[PDB]
Amino acid sequence: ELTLKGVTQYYAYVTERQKVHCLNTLFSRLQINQSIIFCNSSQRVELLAKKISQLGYSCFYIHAKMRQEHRNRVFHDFRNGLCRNLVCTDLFTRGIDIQAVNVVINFDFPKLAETYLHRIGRSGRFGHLGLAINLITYDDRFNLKSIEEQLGTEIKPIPSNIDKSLY
Amino acid sequence: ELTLKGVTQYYAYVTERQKVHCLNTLFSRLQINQSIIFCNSSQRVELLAKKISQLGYSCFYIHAKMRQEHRNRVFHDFRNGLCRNLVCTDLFTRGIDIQAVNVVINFDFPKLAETYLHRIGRSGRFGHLGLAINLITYDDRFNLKSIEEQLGTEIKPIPSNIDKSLY
Amino acid sequence: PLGSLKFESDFDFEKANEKFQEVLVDNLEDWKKERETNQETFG
Amino acid sequence: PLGSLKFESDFDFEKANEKFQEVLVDNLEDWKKERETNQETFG
Repeated sequence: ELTLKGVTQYYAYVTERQKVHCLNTLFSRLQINQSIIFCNSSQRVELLAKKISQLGYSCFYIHAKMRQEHRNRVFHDFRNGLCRNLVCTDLFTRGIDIQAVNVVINFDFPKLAETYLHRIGRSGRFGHLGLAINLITYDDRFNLKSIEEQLGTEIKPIPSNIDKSLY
Repeated sequence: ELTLKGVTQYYAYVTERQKVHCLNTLFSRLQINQSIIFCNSSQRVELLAKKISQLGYSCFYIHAKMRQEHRNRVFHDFRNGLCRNLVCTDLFTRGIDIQAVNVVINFDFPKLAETYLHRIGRSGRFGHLGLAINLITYDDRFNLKSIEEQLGTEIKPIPSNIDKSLY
Repeated sequence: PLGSLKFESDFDFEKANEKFQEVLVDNLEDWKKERETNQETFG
Repeated sequence: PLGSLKFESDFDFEKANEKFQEVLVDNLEDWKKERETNQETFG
C-alpha cells in the first residue's frame, strides 16, 4: 500500500482569490525540481495551466477528458523532464514514483483521505524526500483535520523558511 | 501563397557537435518570446527536446510518429503558450501563424526550397516580424545558396548583436 | 495570446496561519457555484 | 532522470562566419550515417 514516510506536509490558509498568488509565491520561494499540482476538475486544471504559463512558468496538464494515449505520452514526457510542472486531476491508482518531484501542491484540497493518500503517498519504505503543500480554504477546515486524523499524520502550518534538507 | 516579408533570416556555420552549443547560445543571447525549432527526423526531434530540457529550457515536440489527436492538442497548448519552445518536423502544409513565435530555428537545414518556405514563410502581406536562423553545416553550404537563390531572398551571416526591432 | 501576469508583493503565510487560528477559535465558541468559484480563482 | 547540462563559454559566431568564408574560398580553387550524425549531435 501507500505511506507518507518521507513527505513533509504543510498547509496554507487561503481564499479562492488568493490561490494563484499563493502558488506563485510558492514557485518563487521554494526550491522545486519538479512539481505536481492537483485540482478538483479538468476545467480548473486547464485554467491553472494557463495561469501558471502567464506567471512565467512552463506547464504540463492532464485530466480525464483526454485521449489515454495523449495522457500517457504527456506523462512520459513529464517524467523525462521536458517541463518541470504538471497539473492534473485524480487519475493515479498507484502512488507517484518520480524522484525529481520534490514538491506536490494540492491546489484544491480533497474531501476523502483516500484521495489525499493517492496524491501524496509513496510505495515502499524508501521514498525520496518530498513536500506536500495543501491550499486550505474555509470550507476545507474540517476536512483538513479529519484527513490528518484518519491517516495518523500531521499537517503543520507552512513556515516562512522551509528546511532545504526536507526536499 | 507564402512570402518572407517580415522574416529576417540569418545563418550560422556549425558542425553537428556544435549544434546544441549554438542553440543554447541563441537561447541565452536572443530575446525569444516563443520559438519553433525544425529537425529532419522524429528521432532527432525527441533527442533535441531532451537536450533543450537539460539546458534548463522547457520544451514541446511533435512529429509524424504520433497520434494526430495528441499532436493537435500539443499544438493547441503551444499556441496558448503553456511552453515557449516547440520542436517539430515538416508537417505544416500552411504557413505558421502565431504572433508570439518571433524566432524560428532550422536546427537541420532542409534541401528543398519548398520545405524552407513552409517552415519560414508567412500568409498575407502583414505578417509579424520574425527571425529565421539556419544552422548550416559543410554538407549544407550549396543548398544554402541554392535555396537563397530560388526564393529571391538573402540569408546573411548572423551578427553578434541583432537589432531588437526585427523580432 | 499570452499575457504576462506579475504579483507586486508576496503571499503572507504568517498572516494566513494567524487568520486560520482565529477562524478555529471563533468557530469553537451546482454549475452556478462551480462557475462562481472559478471566477473567484481565475478571474 | 533529468541531467543538468551547461556550456562554459559561448558559441563564437564571428569565428564561424570566418570559417565559412574560408571554406567557400577554398572550395572555389543509411542508418549507419544517421546514427553517426546523431552520436555527433547528441553524444
